Amino acid sequence: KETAAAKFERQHMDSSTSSSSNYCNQMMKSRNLTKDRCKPVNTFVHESLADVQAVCSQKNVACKNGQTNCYQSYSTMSITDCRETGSSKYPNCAYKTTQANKHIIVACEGNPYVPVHFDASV
Repeated sequence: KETAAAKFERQHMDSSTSSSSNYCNQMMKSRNLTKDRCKPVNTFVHESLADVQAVCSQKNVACKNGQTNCYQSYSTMSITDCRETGSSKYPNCAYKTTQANKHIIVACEGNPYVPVHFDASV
Protein backbone atom coordinates (compact mmCIF):
# COMPACT_ATOMS: atom_id res chain seq x y z
CA LYS A 1 0.00 0.00 0.00
CA GLU A 2 1.24 3.49 -0.94
CA THR A 3 1.42 6.36 1.56
CA ALA A 4 0.58 10.07 1.31
CA ALA A 5 4.25 11.04 1.36
CA ALA A 6 5.17 8.38 -1.20
CA LYS A 7 2.31 9.48 -3.47
CA PHE A 8 3.42 13.14 -3.40
CA GLU A 9 6.93 12.07 -4.42
CA ARG A 10 5.48 9.95 -7.21
CA GLN A 11 3.22 12.73 -8.49
CA HIS A 12 5.35 15.86 -7.97
CA MET A 13 9.02 14.95 -7.52
CA ASP A 14 11.54 14.84 -10.39
CA SER A 15 14.92 15.73 -8.92
CA SER A 16 16.76 13.83 -11.67
CA THR A 17 16.25 16.83 -13.99
CA SER A 18 16.77 20.59 -13.44
CA SER A 19 12.97 20.22 -20.60
CA SER A 20 11.59 19.19 -24.03
CA SER A 21 7.99 19.55 -25.21
CA ASN A 22 7.73 15.76 -24.82
CA TYR A 23 8.34 15.82 -21.05
CA CYS A 24 4.77 16.00 -19.69
CA ASN A 25 3.26 13.33 -21.98
CA GLN A 26 6.14 10.97 -21.18
CA MET A 27 6.23 11.80 -17.46
CA MET A 28 2.48 11.83 -16.85
CA LYS A 29 2.30 8.22 -18.07
CA SER A 30 5.51 6.81 -16.56
CA ARG A 31 4.23 8.17 -13.23
CA ASN A 32 0.90 6.39 -13.79
CA LEU A 33 -1.17 9.58 -13.78
CA THR A 34 -2.97 8.74 -17.02
CA LYS A 35 -3.94 5.29 -15.68
CA ASP A 36 -7.72 5.44 -15.20
CA ARG A 37 -8.11 8.90 -16.78
CA CYS A 38 -6.06 11.86 -18.03
CA LYS A 39 -5.31 14.18 -15.10
CA PRO A 40 -6.23 17.75 -16.17
CA VAL A 41 -3.15 19.40 -14.60
CA ASN A 42 -0.01 18.42 -12.64
CA THR A 43 3.31 19.94 -11.54
CA PHE A 44 6.82 18.50 -11.16
CA VAL A 45 9.42 20.02 -8.85
CA HIS A 46 12.99 19.80 -10.17
CA GLU A 47 14.58 20.21 -6.74
CA SER A 48 16.08 17.76 -4.25
CA LEU A 49 13.83 15.79 -1.90
CA ALA A 50 15.43 17.53 1.08
CA ASP A 51 14.77 20.95 -0.45
CA VAL A 52 11.06 20.18 -0.96
CA GLN A 53 10.74 18.45 2.44
CA ALA A 54 12.24 21.50 4.15
CA VAL A 55 9.25 23.56 2.94
CA CYS A 56 7.27 21.92 5.76
CA SER A 57 9.22 24.09 8.18
CA GLN A 58 8.94 27.27 6.10
CA LYS A 59 6.27 29.95 5.55
CA ASN A 60 2.96 28.75 7.02
CA VAL A 61 0.07 29.81 4.77
CA ALA A 62 -3.60 28.88 4.33
CA CYS A 63 -4.44 25.97 2.03
CA LYS A 64 -6.83 26.65 -0.85
CA ASN A 65 -9.48 24.53 0.90
CA GLY A 66 -9.28 26.33 4.24
CA GLN A 67 -6.96 23.99 6.17
CA THR A 68 -4.02 25.53 8.04
CA ASN A 69 -1.27 22.98 7.29
CA CYS A 70 0.17 24.50 4.06
CA TYR A 71 3.64 25.94 3.58
CA GLN A 72 5.07 28.30 1.00
CA SER A 73 8.76 28.20 0.11
CA TYR A 74 11.09 31.11 0.88
CA SER A 75 12.99 30.66 -2.39
CA THR A 76 11.57 30.07 -5.86
CA MET A 77 12.04 26.51 -7.15
CA SER A 78 12.43 25.09 -10.65
CA ILE A 79 9.17 23.43 -11.70
CA THR A 80 7.09 22.39 -14.72
CA ASP A 81 3.35 22.86 -15.34
CA CYS A 82 1.51 20.21 -17.36
CA ARG A 83 -1.84 21.24 -18.87
CA GLU A 84 -4.19 18.95 -20.79
CA THR A 85 -4.46 20.22 -24.38
CA GLY A 86 -7.54 20.28 -26.60
CA SER A 87 -6.24 17.58 -28.95
CA SER A 88 -6.32 15.26 -25.95
CA LYS A 89 -8.70 12.34 -25.38
CA TYR A 90 -8.22 9.27 -23.18
CA PRO A 91 -6.25 6.97 -23.55
CA ASN A 92 -4.18 9.41 -25.61
CA CYS A 93 -3.46 12.22 -23.15
CA ALA A 94 -1.76 15.33 -24.54
CA TYR A 95 -0.04 17.82 -22.23
CA LYS A 96 1.47 21.28 -22.74
CA THR A 97 4.88 21.43 -21.07
CA THR A 98 5.64 24.80 -19.45
CA GLN A 99 8.79 25.45 -17.39
CA ALA A 100 9.05 28.17 -14.70
CA ASN A 101 10.69 29.40 -11.48
CA LYS A 102 8.07 29.97 -8.78
CA HIS A 103 7.64 29.57 -5.02
CA ILE A 104 5.70 26.42 -4.17
CA ILE A 105 2.94 25.73 -1.62
CA VAL A 106 2.39 22.26 -0.17
CA ALA A 107 0.26 20.52 2.47
CA CYS A 108 2.33 18.78 5.17
CA GLU A 109 1.37 16.18 7.78
CA GLY A 110 2.46 13.16 9.80
CA ASN A 111 5.46 12.08 11.85
CA PRO A 112 7.86 12.95 10.37
CA TYR A 113 6.25 16.10 8.96
CA VAL A 114 6.45 15.74 5.16
CA PRO A 115 4.59 17.12 2.11
CA VAL A 116 1.49 15.08 1.25
CA HIS A 117 -0.18 17.42 -1.23
CA PHE A 118 0.94 20.06 -3.74
CA ASP A 119 -1.36 23.06 -3.18
CA ALA A 120 -0.12 25.65 -5.69
CA SER A 121 2.79 27.57 -7.21
CA VAL A 122 3.04 31.37 -6.92
